[PDB]
Amino acid sequence: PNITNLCPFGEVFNATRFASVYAWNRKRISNCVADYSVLYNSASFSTFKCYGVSPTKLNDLCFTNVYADSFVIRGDEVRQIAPGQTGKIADYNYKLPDDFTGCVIAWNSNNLDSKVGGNYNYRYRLFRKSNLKPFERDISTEIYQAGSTPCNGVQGFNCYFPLQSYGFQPTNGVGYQPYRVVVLSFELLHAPATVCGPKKS
Amino acid sequence: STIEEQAKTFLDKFNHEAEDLFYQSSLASWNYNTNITEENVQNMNNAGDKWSAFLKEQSTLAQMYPLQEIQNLTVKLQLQALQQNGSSVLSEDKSKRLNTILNTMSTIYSTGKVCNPDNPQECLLLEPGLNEIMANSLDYNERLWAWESWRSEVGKQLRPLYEEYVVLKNEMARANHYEDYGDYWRGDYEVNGVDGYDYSRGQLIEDVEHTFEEIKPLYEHLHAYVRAKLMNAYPSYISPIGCLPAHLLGDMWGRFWTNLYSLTVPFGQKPNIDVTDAMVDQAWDAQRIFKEAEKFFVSVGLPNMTQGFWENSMLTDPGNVQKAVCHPTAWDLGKGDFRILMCTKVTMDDFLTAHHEMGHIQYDMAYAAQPFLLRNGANEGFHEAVGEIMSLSAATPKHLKSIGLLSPDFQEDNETEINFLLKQALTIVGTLPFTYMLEKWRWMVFKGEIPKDQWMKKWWEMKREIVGVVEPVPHDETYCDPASLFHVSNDYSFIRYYTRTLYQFQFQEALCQAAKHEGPLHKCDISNSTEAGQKLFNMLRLGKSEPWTLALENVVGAKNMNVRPLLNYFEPLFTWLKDQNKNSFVGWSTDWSPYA
Ligand SMILES: *[C@@H]1O[C@H](CO)[C@@H](O)[C@H](O)[C@H]1NC(C)=O
Ligand SMILES: *[C@@H]1O[C@H](CO)[C@@H](O)[C@H](O)[C@H]1NC(C)=O
Ligand SMILES: *[C@@H]1O[C@H](CO)[C@@H](O)[C@H](O)[C@H]1NC(C)=O
Ligand SMILES: *[C@@H]1O[C@H](CO)[C@@H](O)[C@H](O)[C@H]1NC(C)=O
Ligand SMILES: *[C@@H]1O[C@H](CO)[C@@H](O)[C@H](O)[C@H]1NC(C)=O
Ligand SMILES: *[C@@H]1O[C@H](CO)[C@@H](O)[C@H](O)[C@H]1NC(C)=O
Ligand SMILES: *[C@@H]1O[C@H](CO)[C@@H](O)[C@H](O)[C@H]1NC(C)=O
Repeated sequence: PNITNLCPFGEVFNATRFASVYAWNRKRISNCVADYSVLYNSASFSTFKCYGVSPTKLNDLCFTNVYADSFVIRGDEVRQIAPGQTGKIADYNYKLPDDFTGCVIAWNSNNLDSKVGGNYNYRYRLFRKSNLKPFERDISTEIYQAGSTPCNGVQGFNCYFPLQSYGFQPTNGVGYQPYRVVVLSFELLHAPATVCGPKKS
Repeated sequence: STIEEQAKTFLDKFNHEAEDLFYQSSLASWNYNTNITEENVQNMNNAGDKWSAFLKEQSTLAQMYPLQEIQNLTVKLQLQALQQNGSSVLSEDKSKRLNTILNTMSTIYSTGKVCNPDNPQECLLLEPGLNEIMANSLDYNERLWAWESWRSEVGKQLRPLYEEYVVLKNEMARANHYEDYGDYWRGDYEVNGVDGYDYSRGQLIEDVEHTFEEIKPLYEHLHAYVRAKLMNAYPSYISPIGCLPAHLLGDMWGRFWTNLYSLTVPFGQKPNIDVTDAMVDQAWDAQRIFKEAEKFFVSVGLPNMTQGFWENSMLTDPGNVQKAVCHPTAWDLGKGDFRILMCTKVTMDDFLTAHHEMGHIQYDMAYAAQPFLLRNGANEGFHEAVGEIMSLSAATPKHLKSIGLLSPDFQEDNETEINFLLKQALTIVGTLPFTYMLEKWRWMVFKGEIPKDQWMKKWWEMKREIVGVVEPVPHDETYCDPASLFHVSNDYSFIRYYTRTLYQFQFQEALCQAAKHEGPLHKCDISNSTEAGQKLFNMLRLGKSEPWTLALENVVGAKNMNVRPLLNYFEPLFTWLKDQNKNSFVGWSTDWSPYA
């Protein structure tokens, strides 16, 4: 069959702006044909680690929906976007389930997301009372209470603001340079699967 | 909840907002150093003021968490580092007076120009006007004039200033729960709370005396040989039974004896190992010097330099139009940015300096995983020692033959090893009594052992007793002879060089034993040895997280600084010097026998 209506992967990977890791964007991809070989054969990605499925058979399998979660993290924090990991990003910003089927794609973005004065537009949640559940988004800006005293709204002693900005300079090391991460989540539900791979001729 | 969790959250908040501010300060300092312009000076000053004010506010916030309720060693170490008052405990009037005194001493030392009376039309500054005269002249009265005139002007200006400085620093230290300023300096080596690895501030003086008592025979034989050669050079001034005249040691203060290698050479007719012409013939650029250094560090197993290092470092002099500081410096700017600022020439000295500074860079890179306030050396000695070991390994004839800079048929006989060891002794052994005597004198001044009216009578008495160097003419109390040196006049600790020198050869023995070198210690090269690099990197990765005693256990297997590796390094030279001193008299007399 002649195929059209490819899945819109251009508006996620080639987006002019990415979201912050605390407020990571989720785009639901449905009712199209997903060509995954375009992503896999690209040389622009530093991490293309797939958990629970292999990239070769992605272009054949069919899924109900594809969830594209997009954010920016540091170079040293790409390791924490994996099942079972521990860190600031995993516990307080973006948590992946252990039974996760999907792919974590990350690439260096020092060219776009770093400016000479410092790019402070990307923020991360540094403190939360409890760890996040898998696929939870916390965009609350309530003052963290680290001590018995009632914070009472004011940032004083033992009371800190949970969202801390990130500093991005072009001269930083590879472990501090901004990395754009897109996590694709593949699920199969009782509804008929509509995100199928292309059928080769 | 608990105090410890509160301190951990506060430390996370600190490390996060302090790494970026430190990076801004460091980047402004780099932009000043590579580009000396007034706006860059203003930007550097503004960033430094922001950094200092942020540290003051974080220290003020940090003091509110009591130390005794924290059991985690790393958290306690960071809180101890942050909670230090420094000069903040002192009153604002006295703090401003102390800062003014420090600045004016810096200006007097840096901008001090002295020349001969009756010829005042032009005068010579310390660098390089007086350095060249002290290092290269062979005239007795010229060196005497330069030495006495510089100590007359600088000491007579700095003596009241130093008298105020000792009182203010003692006041700050006693306000900070220390006995004196000497205890404050010795507190860098203080380890408390670790079972068995504890080190006391009072143990440092005892360990330094205990090591120096074993240094003394080698130094006495070296002093006798140098005395005989200087007696040959200057026929009547130097006595066979007395101390060396102060102005004849090849440097302004007596810090190094390395400028006497030409006068005191054992075998002048035999060649040196200078490789400068070989690099010039093969057109070695500064980039090739750093690439060869990188090859050396990957040979031993350490990580290679980052992309940011090659892109952002300045390894060549920029030009006449753009002004830069010429001093070689390794910069850990923060956030994974490591750079070397060196005006590299095609010389052996620059090549060894490149190895030394890349060693500093490797040490900085190793503890990047550690928290921000623990990103330092375990003590002040280790940071310099890890560069000096690379300098030691690179200068060996085996490394030079391996990298192609030396001919493979170059003959390494005993005479070349003797003269090389003598040069290393003049640089390394000769600085040890001067360093120990200077620090002991400053500790006794801070402790109050020496009253203000007896500072110089004791000082020369110490110099005759320890260094074996006599004053050319007597000096009264209007002189301030110690403060003519850069470190003492600008409030710097001086025991780091003594500790660095001992740690250098302890590390060298440990790595050479790890690398299975089977010969003399000075002939040892640590290239191609993965296990030696692993043993080094185990200590390198710790940074300031662990006590320096534990780090030394990690490398050499000892819990304390030791003097036997240094003596083992210079054992061929020690036997040769003992043989050569049969006619002459080893040791000196403290009396005024040569000249006074
Ligand atoms: C995104 O940008 C790269 C850069 O050239 C381009 O080759 C690619 O086709 C774009 N789209 C996707 C979906 O990767
Ligand atoms: C050095 O400073 C001058 C004057 O601000 C500027 O024009 C020049 O581009 C700078 N060069 C570098 C390498 O920073
Ligand atoms: C001390 O705190 C660090 C956090 O920096 C933690 O990783 C470590 O396990 C703690 N050590 C102990 C003995 O609790
Ligand atoms: C620092 O100074 C303050 C004010 O005098 C004092 O309360 C605090 O105990 C001092 N801390 C240390 C470590 O000396
Ligand atoms: C440093 O070493 C790694 C692995 O050995 C290598 O991939 C990298 O290219 C090296 N760096 C440079 C600048 O060549
Ligand atoms: C060097 O070795 C030769 C060969 O035995 C010996 O004659 C000479 O005295 C030695 N020189 C020194 C300085 O040890
Ligand atoms: C170290 O290893 C390199 C690469 O194998 C080799 O060329 C070099 O000669 C070795 N060094 C020595 C001293 O043998």
